[PDB]
Amino acid sequence: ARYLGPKLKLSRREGTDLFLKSGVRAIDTKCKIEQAPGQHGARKPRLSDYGVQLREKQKVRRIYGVLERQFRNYYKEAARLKGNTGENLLALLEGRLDNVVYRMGFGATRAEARQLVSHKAIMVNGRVVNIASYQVSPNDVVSIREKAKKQSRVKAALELAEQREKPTWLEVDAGKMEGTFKRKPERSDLSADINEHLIVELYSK
Amino acid sequence: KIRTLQGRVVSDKMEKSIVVAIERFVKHPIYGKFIKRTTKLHVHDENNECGIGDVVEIRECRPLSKTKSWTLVRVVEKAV
Amino acid sequence: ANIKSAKKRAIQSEKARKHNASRRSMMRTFIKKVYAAIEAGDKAAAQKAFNEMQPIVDRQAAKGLIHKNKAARHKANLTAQINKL
Amino acid sequence: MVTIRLARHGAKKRPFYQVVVADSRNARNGRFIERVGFFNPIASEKEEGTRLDLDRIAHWVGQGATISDRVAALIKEVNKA
RNA sequence: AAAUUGAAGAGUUUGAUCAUGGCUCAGAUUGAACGCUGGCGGCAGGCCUAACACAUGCAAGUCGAACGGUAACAGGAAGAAGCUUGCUUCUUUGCUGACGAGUGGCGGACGGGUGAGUAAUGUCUGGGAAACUGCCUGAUGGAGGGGGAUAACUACUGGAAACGGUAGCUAAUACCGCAUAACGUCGCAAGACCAAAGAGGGGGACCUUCGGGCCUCUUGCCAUCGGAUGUGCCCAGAUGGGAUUAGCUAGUAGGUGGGGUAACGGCUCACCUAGGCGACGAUCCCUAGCUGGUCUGAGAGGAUGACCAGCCACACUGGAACUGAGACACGGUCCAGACUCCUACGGGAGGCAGCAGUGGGGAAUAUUGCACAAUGGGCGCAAGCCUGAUGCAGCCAUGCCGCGUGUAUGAAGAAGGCCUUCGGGUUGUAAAGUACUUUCAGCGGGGAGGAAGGGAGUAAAGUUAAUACCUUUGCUCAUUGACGUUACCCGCAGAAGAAGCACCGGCUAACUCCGUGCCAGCAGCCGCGGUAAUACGGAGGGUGCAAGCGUUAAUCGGAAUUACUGGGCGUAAAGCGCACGCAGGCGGUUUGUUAAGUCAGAUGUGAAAUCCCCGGGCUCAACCUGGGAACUGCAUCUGAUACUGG
Ligand SMILES: [Mg+2]
Ligand SMILES: [Mg+2]
Ligand SMILES: [Mg+2]
Ligand SMILES: [Mg+2]
Ligand SMILES: [Mg+2]
Ligand SMILES: [Mg+2]
Ligand SMILES: [Mg+2]
Ligand SMILES: [Mg+2]
Ligand SMILES: [Mg+2]
Ligand SMILES: [Mg+2]
Ligand SMILES: [Mg+2]
Ligand SMILES: [Mg+2]
Ligand SMILES: [Mg+2]
Ligand SMILES: [Mg+2]
Ligand SMILES: [Mg+2]
Ligand SMILES: [Mg+2]
Ligand SMILES: [Mg+2]
Ligand SMILES: [Mg+2]
Ligand SMILES: [Mg+2]
Ligand SMILES: [Mg+2]
Ligand SMILES: [Mg+2]
Ligand SMILES: [Mg+2]
Ligand SMILES: [Mg+2]
Ligand SMILES: [Mg+2]
Ligand SMILES: [Mg+2]
Ligand SMILES: [Mg+2]
Ligand SMILES: [Mg+2]
Ligand SMILES: [Mg+2]
Ligand SMILES: [Mg+2]
Ligand SMILES: [Mg+2]
Ligand SMILES: [Mg+2]
Ligand SMILES: [Mg+2]
Ligand SMILES: [Mg+2]
Ligand SMILES: [Mg+2]
Ligand SMILES: [Mg+2]
Ligand SMILES: [Mg+2]
Ligand SMILES: [Mg+2]
Ligand SMILES: [Mg+2]
Ligand SMILES: [Mg+2]
Ligand SMILES: [Mg+2]
Ligand SMILES: [Mg+2]
Ligand SMILES: [Mg+2]
Ligand SMILES: [Mg+2]
Ligand SMILES: [Mg+2]
Ligand SMILES: [Mg+2]
Ligand SMILES: [Mg+2]
Ligand SMILES: [Mg+2]
Ligand SMILES: [Mg+2]
Ligand SMILES: [Mg+2]
Ligand SMILES: [Mg+2]
Repeated sequence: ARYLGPKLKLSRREGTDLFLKSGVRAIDTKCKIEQAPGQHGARKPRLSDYGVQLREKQKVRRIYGVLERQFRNYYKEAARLKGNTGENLLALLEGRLDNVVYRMGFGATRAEARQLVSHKAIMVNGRVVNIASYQVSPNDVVSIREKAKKQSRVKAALELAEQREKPTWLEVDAGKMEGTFKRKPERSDLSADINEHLIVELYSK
Repeated sequence: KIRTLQGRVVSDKMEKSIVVAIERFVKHPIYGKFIKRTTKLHVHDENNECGIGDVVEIRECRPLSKTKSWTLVRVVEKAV
Repeated sequence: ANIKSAKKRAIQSEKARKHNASRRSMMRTFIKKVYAAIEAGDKAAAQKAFNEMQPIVDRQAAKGLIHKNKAARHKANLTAQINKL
Repeated sequence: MVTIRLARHGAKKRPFYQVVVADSRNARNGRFIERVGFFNPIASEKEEGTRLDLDRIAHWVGQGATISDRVAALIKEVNKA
């Protein structure tokens, strides 16, 4: 129930940097970055009108590590709720606990935060939350358990994630390893390289 | 206090009873037209005081016969 | 019969049918008498059997065999049928 | 009779009883007249595991309904508590 | 405050274009079947056809506080034991705990199953008058004195057996009279008449025939008028198709009376009229249980009625009735008919469409399991006893939902596979190695909640003669789990036990090589295949999905392709050959009245659940759950008079 394959292949076919790796070396210096995977690299995939919507839905799915039956549900909630639907689809994929671990930088990547959660180590508020697709509300003070404060590989990600862009809709404390999801994240605090309104038009056929 | 219904008579050749046409005004559930629809009732009356072509005002009571449950009160516009 | 509580209330049924047919044909006999004396004009000899027929319907009602309105349709048909001789 | 009794709903191993005022011929989950409260024995703290319309469970006993034993224990709980 | 926020097109007629018109695909969906494949868990779903036939257990019992009694258990006081000087007989003794058979009271009319019939006898919505109503509850009164049989038993007898027959003895809350009798029935009246039953727990001293009257409370009985509750009945709307079915009906339509059920009534007879339904679709033929809802749809609409729940109908087919408050009765009764099984040939017995289960049909649907521990239900004052309803278990990927099969570094771009302009590109940072983590399964350890009550006491108080018994009220004591080696946390070990499927010509995301060469073959439409095939068959790479993936069956959408919202008729399918015309649809213009259409408000009803909005609880979701809008309707009383009808 997760993509177990190679990961630079999925950065390659989407043709962008989707942060599937750490940052210890850049994406360019580990593989070719424009060329599409397969025999037919350098045949540049200039593709149809439906294809530019499909390669836009798959980018925002493959960022977070969702499968399509979960993602269709995440669309239906964001058509049900009030407000917009781009600005209510990009809220639910940021409220996941497997993503508020990573945006606070308790883990190096987006598919390690799933292991830190789903190996029973990330207690929201004072009870362990094993299940990775939790819907973290505002003000929940997510911390790190004391069995997994002593890991080298969580502070190794702390020193890594202090060097990226720090977010605005969060408040991490460094030494105690304890976050605070403050408010719900706005539109432009999640980067606008996601063409937002091409995930609406697929499912709204 | 009582719930009468007007109507018009059709057949009163039988003894001590008339039959009354009542003319309700339905609206068709789809096409939006305003049709007429009629219902035919038996009306018991004593004294046999009604004929064809006459406007009566009936009211509901216990079943006097097999297919009959209505007795009249008055005969307005008594003639053709 | 397969259940003991069906056998027992199968033989508590004839023991009630025999009595409920005796004490009902008694009543129908005593109404047949006040219908025998009802076309022969005996206003002083139909009234006798009607006064013999007051308690033997107003008792078989109260012991639960007919209902009280059957015990009061008789005594308002026969009273008119007697007093209009 | 007519009687005030529980009637079980909810999910397996986690019950949730409503109370009903219904005819004691009829079934458990079946027909009733006035659904007048509930009883949630797997409630949490600071939420309400009982809520009984004690006006209606008086007006429906003055017209003669035998309150069954669990509803009687519920009234004994919530009136004193 | 919120309860909504909702609409996509493409291919195909011609050398080619526009137009009309079909056919086909994209998406959602399931009581689902089949193929390839398979780790776990949570909550729901599982004979759609043969209403076919059924072996085997099991699903309706209780009450000794209604009564005779002892068929056994086990204590008693006897006392005849071998007498051991203490006891381990047993007839006998119902005196006690209780209790096999039988009389009686209440329950089997509930709960449980299926949809054969049923086009209005049903169902849904809203109105009514002429009715009964066990248990529960309120008020006012009663509750005297007699009686006859009879099962159980005993004796004798028939029959293969089922089941009887005869003659004796015995009781009550079973059964029947007399008395009594009103606020009830009958009656304009005077008057006439109608019921019943006890038991139990305690008792001071008065009676005390040794049982008890006597006092006390608890519950039980009878009668009337009331309340709820369930049911019977009636009327106007609505609930498939057909006109290549256009005429049906004699108890049929109405009346006067007799009879009849609880009540009205052609409900059933006896007479007198000649009527009733029908083009707003009667009769007849085909098909079907309906509704809350469900799936789709932007909506209006179209199809459907499984699980949950309200109503009706049915119980081997075809009938009729008894008991009873309630049935014309699933696990009752008699009568035929078909089919099974026993028989001594005379005669008998049975009805899974209750939970399980075998045969059979079929593409296809489970275990002959545990427990009354909860919530219900029957009897019981109570304890307790029964409960295949229900609560949980077993099997199945059948559906919805969650998690896992590692995470991070890692370039010598390893080997091997394939492509190749013979330089290289590609699998591919993927594997290896190097460090890191242990959810789930695996072995251990601890341990929530579903459990309220009931019991044995003690304290006062309410009662009465009573400091008794009892009833409610505060406490103290030992207490009661089917699931259950439970949900759930903490320990041990090690990347170990956990990835498959469809497609790659266009529509539609993904391209090359070899092996066949109008053959073998694919196909949802257009088309491919005749030696360079991006379509057939293999491999390499690739894309979409994931404990699923695909193909067929079915509905809806796209289909504005049955169009009210929303289409056409000179040539594409389409204007009767032309007229006169009753039923039907529509009606210039002004004042006045009426309130039917219409419009506003209010009460009554539209059951719960589900859909939707804000909230709460199981680590989140599914699932569960509180309150409210919704249920576009329908009836009643008020109002309004512009338009339409009179
Ligand atoms: Mg899934
Ligand atoms: Mg009786
Ligand atoms: Mg009469
Ligand atoms: Mg508790
Ligand atoms: Mg929106
Ligand atoms: Mg076309
Ligand atoms: Mg062509
Ligand atoms: Mg297999
Ligand atoms: Mg059968
Ligand atoms: Mg058998
Ligand atoms: Mg016994
Ligand atoms: Mg029965
Ligand atoms: Mg049928
Ligand atoms: Mg009864
Ligand atoms: Mg008696
Ligand atoms: Mg008397
Ligand atoms: Mg008559
Ligand atoms: Mg029936
Ligand atoms: Mg039958
Ligand atoms: Mg009877
Ligand atoms: Mg049976
Ligand atoms: Mg018989
Ligand atoms: Mg069965
Ligand atoms: Mg079989
Ligand atoms: Mg077969
Ligand atoms: Mg088996
Ligand atoms: Mg139980
Ligand atoms: Mg049993
Ligand atoms: Mg499963
Ligand atoms: Mg190589
Ligand atoms: Mg484990
Ligand atoms: Mg417990
Ligand atoms: Mg393929
Ligand atoms: Mg393409
Ligand atoms: Mg193919
Ligand atoms: Mg060739
Ligand atoms: Mg070739
Ligand atoms: Mg193809
Ligand atoms: Mg449409
Ligand atoms: Mg349409
Ligand atoms: Mg179609
Ligand atoms: Mg057209
Ligand atoms: Mg033409
Ligand atoms: Mg012409
Ligand atoms: Mg003309
Ligand atoms: Mg006009
Ligand atoms: Mg009006
Ligand atoms: Mg509702
Ligand atoms: Mg919540
Ligand atoms: Mg007008």
